[PDB]
Amino acid sequence: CKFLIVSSTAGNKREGVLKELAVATKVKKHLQDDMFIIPLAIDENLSYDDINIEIVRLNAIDFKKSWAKGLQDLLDAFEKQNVPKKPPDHSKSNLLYQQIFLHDKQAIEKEE
Amino acid sequence: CKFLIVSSTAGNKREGVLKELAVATKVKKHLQDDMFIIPLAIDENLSYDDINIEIV
Amino acid sequence: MRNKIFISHATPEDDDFTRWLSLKLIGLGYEVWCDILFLDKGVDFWSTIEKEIRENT
Amino acid sequence: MKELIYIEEPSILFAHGQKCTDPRDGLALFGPLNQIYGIKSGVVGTQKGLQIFKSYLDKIQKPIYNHNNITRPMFPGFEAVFGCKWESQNIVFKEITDEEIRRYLFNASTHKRTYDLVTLFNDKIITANKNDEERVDVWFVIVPEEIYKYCRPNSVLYNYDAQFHDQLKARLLEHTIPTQILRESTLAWRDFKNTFGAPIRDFSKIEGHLAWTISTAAYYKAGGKPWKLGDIRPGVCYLGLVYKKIEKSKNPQNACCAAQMFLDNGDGTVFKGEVGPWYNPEKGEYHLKPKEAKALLTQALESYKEQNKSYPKEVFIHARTRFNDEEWNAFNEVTPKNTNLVGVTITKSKPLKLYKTEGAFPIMRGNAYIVDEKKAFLWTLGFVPKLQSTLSMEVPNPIFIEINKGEAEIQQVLKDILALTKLNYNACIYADGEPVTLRFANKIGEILTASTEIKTPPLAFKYYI
Repeated sequence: CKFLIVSSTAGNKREGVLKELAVATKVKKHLQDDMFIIPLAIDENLSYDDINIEIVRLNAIDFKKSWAKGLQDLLDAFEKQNVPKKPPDHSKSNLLYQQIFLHDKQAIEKEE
Repeated sequence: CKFLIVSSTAGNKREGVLKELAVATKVKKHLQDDMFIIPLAIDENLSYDDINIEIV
Repeated sequence: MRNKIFISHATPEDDDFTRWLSLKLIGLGYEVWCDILFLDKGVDFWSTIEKEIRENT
Repeated sequence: MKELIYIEEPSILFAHGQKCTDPRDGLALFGPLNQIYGIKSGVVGTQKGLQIFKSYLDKIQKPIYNHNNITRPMFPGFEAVFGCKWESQNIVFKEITDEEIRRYLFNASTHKRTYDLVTLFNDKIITANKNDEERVDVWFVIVPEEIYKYCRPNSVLYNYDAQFHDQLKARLLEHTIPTQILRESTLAWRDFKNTFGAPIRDFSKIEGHLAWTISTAAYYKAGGKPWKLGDIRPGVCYLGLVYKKIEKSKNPQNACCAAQMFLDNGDGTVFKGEVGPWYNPEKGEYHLKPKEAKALLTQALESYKEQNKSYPKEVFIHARTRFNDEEWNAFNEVTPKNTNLVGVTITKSKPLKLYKTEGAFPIMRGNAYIVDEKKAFLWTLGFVPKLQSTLSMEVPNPIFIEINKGEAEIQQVLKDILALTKLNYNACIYADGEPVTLRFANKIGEILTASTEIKTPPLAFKYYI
């Protein structure tokens, strides 16, 4: 429903992110919605004029000097763009966090 | 060295020419050259008011 | 149908007065458009600027 | 043939009732249990310290990285990790003239220099918060490096203590002001080098830990609770009892005991144990005479009644010395018949270095070695897989525990002190060897022993760490 592209220093020259941006541009042209792509800028060292072109037209979101207000404006832009949602629950987040990020960092049951 | 943009009727709505114009403005404020962009007026039905912002 | 109120300013060198004026006119009962409030980040600007200027301002 | 039983890694609660095991990652993912509306920083020091603190605070505002997030996680910004706002504006600053520093420098004995400088900072803070209308939740004392270096207790060109922050918090204890002293070289290491031309206070890779510790200390001293313990039974009270002795010359040290208390949350309610001129320093066996023992027990029971309204069903006592019979007999009859009293001794001097056959890895943290029903071992130090590194250094050394009196499950107190080891607040490390009731014990004893002139210390924790 919404596309989020990170316009990082290394996120504007890799082939994969540019190809994903190209197919995102194609599907946003098919869907005829300009709010499909929401760019994300996180590095101050990358100037505004050095980004790839699909980030030039859209105003890239603010995530550089702080993250809390950036997440807040992303959230309120989302709910003002009327994205369907579920009630908040961190239990799914907790389950995912225990699922992926604790796959090689846990004690095992072996004899030592 | 110089940017030439056709400011026709099809040169306004089309996304690619607008994108090239935007990065032309970026490189013209990079190079401190106000003469970097040379607009080209082809269509007669298009006046000087209905062009896009970066051409006015 | 053109009733929008357009405010142009040097972002962000005059953000405070623009914000206060936009809030005051939108609480007074005027549909006021400004770059800070309605043009939130993540939105294309210049096409929307043109459409508001030539359509609703 | 004995084995080593396993105790599961204890869990700490977080925002929205979420359960994790790491405080840094849990804070970065969920945040504090209770929110505060905002803090206002106050600073005392030179204008150089002021700009250094401002630079470090705006650096903290930015998301800063480290080498890798496996051991030392990145800082996502104070606002994104705590939900509170930190700004470089509305900050109250008080300047100290360096000419006064020069005037105080040429004194003969450094002790009176320490006294006058400490009192100058103290009454500067008192004047600052007694006139300024702007509330200051936490005062940041930016001490200069050369003051910490050239005015050391043995630096070469009685109840008052030669340590700077000891006397600072001791004489600031009587006005309920949460302060935190910041060494200048800690947050000005960029321009600080040694004689060779290198930063001896180097954080070229590790400054994320500094940001984490400073941020969590600032949030804790503000009033908000960063994290608490997961499971606490209805009627269990922990009593981490201090048994640290000072060497207070011919003044009778006797027993400078204090006590920490955890009852339902991470809230510590420290009530001042008596100085107790009985048993002069020739008799330093920490044998509490019955009147002070019952007074301390009454203090603990009254605090539990004030915070819980219900009588506790079991009292957990943590200390580090052996317990004699008469002290426990005094501890018994005051307690009601329904409750239970048990005492645990924690020590480090017992040597037990468990080595590894293959590879170069230490003992995984959480192993428990049981010798008898009374005596047991707990490996609170060593490798932990959530960190993918060892918290200990070289070879970890365990803490020898031993229940003296009362009937209780040994694995119960093992897992309970394991949970108690996770509640460190001054430093945002994963865990420490000694439990936090014993970790705070020595420092709060040093705080209380630096000012005899007080009589009712506040029982909070912001004015101590």
